[PDB]
Amino acid sequence: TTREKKRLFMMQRAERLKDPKMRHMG
Amino acid sequence: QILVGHTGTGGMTFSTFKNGCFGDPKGPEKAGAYRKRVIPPTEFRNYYVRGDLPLTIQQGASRTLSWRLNVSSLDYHHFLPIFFDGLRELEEPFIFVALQGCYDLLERGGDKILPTIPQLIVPIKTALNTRHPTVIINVLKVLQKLVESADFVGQALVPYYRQILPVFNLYKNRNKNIGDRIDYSQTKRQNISDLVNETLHLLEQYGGEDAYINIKYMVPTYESCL
Amino acid sequence: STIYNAVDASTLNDRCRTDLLDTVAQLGRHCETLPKKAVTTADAPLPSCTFNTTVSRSQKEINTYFKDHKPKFHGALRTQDCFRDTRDITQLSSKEKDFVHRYAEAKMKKSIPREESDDVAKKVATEAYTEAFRKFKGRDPTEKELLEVERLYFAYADDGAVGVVQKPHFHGPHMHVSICNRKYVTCPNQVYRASLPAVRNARSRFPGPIPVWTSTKNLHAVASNDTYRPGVHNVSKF
Amino acid sequence: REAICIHIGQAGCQVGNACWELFCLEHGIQPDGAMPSDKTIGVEDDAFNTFFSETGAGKHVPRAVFLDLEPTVVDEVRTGTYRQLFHPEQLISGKEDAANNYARGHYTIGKEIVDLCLDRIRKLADNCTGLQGFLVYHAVGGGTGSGLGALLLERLSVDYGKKSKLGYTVYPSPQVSTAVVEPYNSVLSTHSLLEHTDVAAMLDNEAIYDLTRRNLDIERPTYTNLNRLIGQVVSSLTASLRFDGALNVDLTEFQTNLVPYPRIHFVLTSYAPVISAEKAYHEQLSVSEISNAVFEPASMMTKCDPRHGKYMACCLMYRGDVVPKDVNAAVATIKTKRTIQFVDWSPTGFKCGINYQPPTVVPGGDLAKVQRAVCMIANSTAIAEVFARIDHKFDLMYSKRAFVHWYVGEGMEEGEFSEAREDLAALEKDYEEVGAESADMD
Amino acid sequence: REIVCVQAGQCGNQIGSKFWEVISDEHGVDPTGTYQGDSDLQLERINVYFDEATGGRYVPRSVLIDLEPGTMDSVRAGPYGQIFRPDNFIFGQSGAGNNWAKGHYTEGAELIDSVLDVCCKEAESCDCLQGFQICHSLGGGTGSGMGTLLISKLREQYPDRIMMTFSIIPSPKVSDTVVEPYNTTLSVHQLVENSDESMCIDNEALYDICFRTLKLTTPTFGDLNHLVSAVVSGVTCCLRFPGQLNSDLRKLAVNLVPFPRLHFFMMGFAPLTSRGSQQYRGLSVPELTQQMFDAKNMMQAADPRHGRYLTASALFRGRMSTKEVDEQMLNVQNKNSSYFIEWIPNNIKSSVCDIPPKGLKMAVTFIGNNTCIQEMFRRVGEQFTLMFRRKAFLHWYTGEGMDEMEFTEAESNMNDLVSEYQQYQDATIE
Ligand SMILES: Nc1nc2c(ncn2[C@@H]2O[C@H](COP(=O)(O)OP(=O)(O)OP(=O)(O)O)[C@@H](O)[C@H]2O)c(=O)[nH]1
Ligand SMILES: Nc1nc2c(ncn2[C@@H]2O[C@H](COP(=O)(O)OP(=O)(O)O)[C@@H](O)[C@H]2O)c(=O)[nH]1
Ligand SMILES: [Mg+2]
Repeated sequence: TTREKKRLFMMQRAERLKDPKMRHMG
Repeated sequence: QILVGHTGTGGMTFSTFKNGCFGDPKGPEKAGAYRKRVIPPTEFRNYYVRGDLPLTIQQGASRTLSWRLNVSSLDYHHFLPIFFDGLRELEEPFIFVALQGCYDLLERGGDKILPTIPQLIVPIKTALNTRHPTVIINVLKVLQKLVESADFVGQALVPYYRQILPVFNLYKNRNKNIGDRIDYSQTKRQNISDLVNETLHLLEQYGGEDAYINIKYMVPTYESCL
Repeated sequence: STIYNAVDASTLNDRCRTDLLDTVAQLGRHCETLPKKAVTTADAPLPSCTFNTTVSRSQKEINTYFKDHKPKFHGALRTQDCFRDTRDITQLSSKEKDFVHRYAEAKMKKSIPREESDDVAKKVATEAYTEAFRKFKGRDPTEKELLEVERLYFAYADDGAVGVVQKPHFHGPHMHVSICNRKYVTCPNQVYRASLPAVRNARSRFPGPIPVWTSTKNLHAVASNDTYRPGVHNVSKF
Repeated sequence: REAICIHIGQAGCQVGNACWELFCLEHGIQPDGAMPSDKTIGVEDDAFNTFFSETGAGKHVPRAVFLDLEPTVVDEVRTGTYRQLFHPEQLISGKEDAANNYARGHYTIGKEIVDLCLDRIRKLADNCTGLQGFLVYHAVGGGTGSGLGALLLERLSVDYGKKSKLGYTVYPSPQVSTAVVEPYNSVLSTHSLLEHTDVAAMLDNEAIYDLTRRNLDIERPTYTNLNRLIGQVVSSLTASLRFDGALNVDLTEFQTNLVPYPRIHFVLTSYAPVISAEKAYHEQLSVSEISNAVFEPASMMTKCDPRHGKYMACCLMYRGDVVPKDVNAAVATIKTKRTIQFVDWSPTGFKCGINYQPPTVVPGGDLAKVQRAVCMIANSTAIAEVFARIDHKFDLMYSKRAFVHWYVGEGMEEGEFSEAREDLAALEKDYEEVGAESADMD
Repeated sequence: REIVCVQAGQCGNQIGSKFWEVISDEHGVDPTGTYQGDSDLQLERINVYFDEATGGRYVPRSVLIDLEPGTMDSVRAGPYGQIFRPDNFIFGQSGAGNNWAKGHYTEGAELIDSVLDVCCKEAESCDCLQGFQICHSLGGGTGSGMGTLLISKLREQYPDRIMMTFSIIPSPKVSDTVVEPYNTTLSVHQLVENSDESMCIDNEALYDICFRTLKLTTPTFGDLNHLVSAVVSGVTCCLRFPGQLNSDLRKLAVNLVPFPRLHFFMMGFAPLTSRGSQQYRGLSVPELTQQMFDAKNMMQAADPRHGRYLTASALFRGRMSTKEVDEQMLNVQNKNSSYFIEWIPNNIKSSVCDIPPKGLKMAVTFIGNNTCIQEMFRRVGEQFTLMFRRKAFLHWYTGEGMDEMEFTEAESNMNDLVSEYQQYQDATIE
């Protein structure tokens, strides 16, 4: 389903960008 | 339109500024049934220009027709339908010849009118459908002359009421309401409704026993003459 | 929809319609009277390739009213002074002029006579100072002791006496604290005319740790700390 | 939501091989046209529609035509690994080349092949529901690329009308050269590109060779490296139509923001994190550093120095994990710089775009894998210097009519040389005049 | 007393999504539409924002409009997206291209009739209709053009109701688009004639709120849209809950607008504080009032200190004494007397409502009519004059069909608005 994949991608992106160092230079 | 400044109602809202249908408010289009329509070309014109009609116009002092032979001996099957076809002409001299020939043939036809009744239904039907008052008057007068022409003619027209009577209903009740004033249209017999009523009465009188039921079936607002 | 159509289609009576339309017209006229900024116009010597076109681009194209009421109250308190009116804030104060004269005298290593002025305020202040000095000490003040007039601020009392303001107040709004707190725009302790000081814009800097400020030349350009400081010169009255 | 690619001649077909290799690997389509279930998780769906259409059996086929006059590069495609991906009608080939003559391609030979090309493009355009432009790849140095590219752009401009046409064009480099007649073909090409293109992107092979020697660590580069860099740039610009993002950019808003006057449509292009895997562990790659990179002339893919002119508009495309506040801080720092100048009539000089899909890595590639990248297209008066260098070589050759008899024999009037040279001179003067600050009252 | 909301374009659709999340939370509506609340006070005014469909569920009276469906697929994918009525999403097939003329004349007129049909169907269903509420950006393309087109048509069809707009306008410092000045100037020209009350927001002011006051480490557009959703949901609180001194949108308009053109207002919401700092300072009516007038807490770049307040309004939510509200608002009027227009004896209206926003015991929202808004319009007009004198990008608009006279009319109307604010901003001793 498209909605499930979009929600999953957004959740993983939010998990990645939570660390400021990783947002800067990951 | 370009919106000009210092004219809008901005910041000015007031309770006093107050200013389920499957069709447009204007309603359906006027698909008129009384409108005139084009008259189809007739074979009377061709038979007159070719010269197959055994007749001539004698000028003398007034317009009459003379026949090169007695009309009791012509073939009515060939000639009677084509004169009825010319009843829907308008311009001269076709209309004069058509009416005079119809009257002369019906006047002294004899006992040979009866077999030709089934063949006259198509010109009668196609002349009345044109919604032109002059041809309607002419057809009604010819019909009145035809019913009284000979014996058993009226009884033969009863099964054909479904092809003649539809136009009769249109002008049945369209007479004039002038109150006290007298009517000058009676002298020349130019009133459609009076002709329609009197023709219906003639059709009933000569029709036999089953005339009234058929006319009532085709004209709903009818009353028995006898 | 225009205002005229709405007024004509409304349910108001005629008189109210006329009043509303007249109010709108008067507001429009008063707006026309105001100072404004001129509407921009395109330049005359503009180069080519602005009126030209291209085949693809050509294919794409489809082708009075506000009356003044100033009510006055009997016995209202005095809120003006002659001494306050004479002084101005953009120029040098009298004490600054005194220091300039003393600096010149020290530099030139000799006494320099002071300029003589015909201001009536100076004469009134000198007369009051001489009277006070004669009351305190039997002598009349000397020329050296009369230099004290320049260093002091003078004012009139309510009854017409001449005095000295010991502790002047700020010419902007300030606080007098008592059983209750109050703001005074003007107070008799003020020396200069009352005015509202200019302030710096709160949103001058970028929303972030980067050093970007708004430019001093226009309202949209930006600047940084390269060869000048843009944050100190963003003060404006409006 | 769809775009059709037209590849002409040798450079355009070879760049097409790299482009379609990348678009297949990025969407997950196998060389036989299938999409296995486990290669799709990781990216969303319908995204292929911009470049591929599926058959009722689920095979994918791409929206492209490959055009050449010699039967050689397309025979390599026909016999290579992707033979089954393309429909055989899309690979169109003639019998013989235009022999470096623009006149031979335009008048004599391209006129025979052009109607088959238009019929194939029509067959593609009938299978679309939201076509929003044509992308064209060609070189103006060769005969068929110049002549057939011009003839096809004229016919396309008459038949489709309003549809947008964006061109990626390789002009002859200022001192590296491959053929003697390059100036004549480039001059004759520029009139058609001026009239029949909405935005023109500039490339120079000498710039991509410098970029591959200095930034990448390749001592002996070849055309496949340059073509892979071009493919990455086109993928970055078209990513805004294909993947989710914070600030999307449709091609019409790009055209609206980048072109101030209808003839001033020639733009410079650059790409920031061109870097090798060995260099990648010594350096961080923040948004502000790559934004600073796209404005250095060592980053440009065209041999021009923007310090000799003024910028009119910039369009910055960011892809990957980026947050708008970092883009705003970077653009404000660039705007602060004193060696970057904008014309005073363009106060709001920047357009931004932000997309979440990071750039794809190709197995044999030389770029490192990175989480974010920025690509810039900008309009600047500095481009006038490239034309001036082409014009000097044209003037040197034309002073003695060095080769004109070839062009005149194949059907061209001698007058067209003088006409084309005067039109390019007027375009150079337009870029000189448009960049002059303000106006005087007298 | 029912409100109809309209959200246009991507910014409008995103703010609308956050607003409907906040409103659904306050009335205890499950994302399936089922009522799961815990007090009768929630049900008695649920009609104000929701219509009731049969078997318990509630659906929100909102119209979603955009020119490209990307945002609609995003809102349908959102956490509360299912609640929206499927027939209420209207969309086209190609974007606005950031062009005002494209959004207003060519693709606008094709869809506008379907939007007016849906808005009329929604309006005629209410037993008593209150004003409309519209969210859109002025710098965009479909937001500006179709928002102002729809505002004009609804003002023609419902002239006796209230028209209220919340609008975001491009920063001179943090812009995403080059042609922003034209779209902004034409939109302000349309609003000053069409609107009854207009609120303006700078993204720069919300970023300064987040960074200085909230100390957020990595802010996102969702936070910006929450600040906007908080003020919009706060203004209507007295319409839908009991209180000691009720207030209404029409009552706000009657007390705030002295003359019909001066209807542009500033907004603020007081209880803002970072999770680390909140343990060090308790909330109280003096603290909310002091933050409420602090320019750090105002959502525009123009500063009140460069102008004067004609009128202001404060709406308080929570259980509190009327004496503290009255004496605090008197103290603020007395202490800053130079910033209040002297020919109006008292400039502030107060209102008190018993039910606070969820998670706060008390809150206040501030609406202010201040002449410093003239600085924002002057800055936009300056950038327009730089671009217009040189014909910088006019061929796009002229190719769509615009007359240059439209540009000169819009410039003249904004210049007269700036002049009217400027006369009242400065003192006149005479
Ligand atoms: N970047 C790049 N440049 C190329 C490539 N192939 C050729 N060129 C350059 O383009 C110019 C030659 O143009 P061609 O494409 O060979 O000309 P053509 O289109 O084949 O025209 P004909 O020779 O008449 O068939 C030279 O400057 C080459 O350096 C390529 O694959 N990549
Ligand atoms: N606060 C806020 N601003 C937004 C949002 N989306 C876009 N913007 C801003 O609005 C402007 C773009 O306008 P846009 O909404 O795209 O116009 P449209 O294309 O007509 O809908 C830029 O300044 C964006 O930063 C959002 O969700 N919240
Ligand atoms: Mg070749």
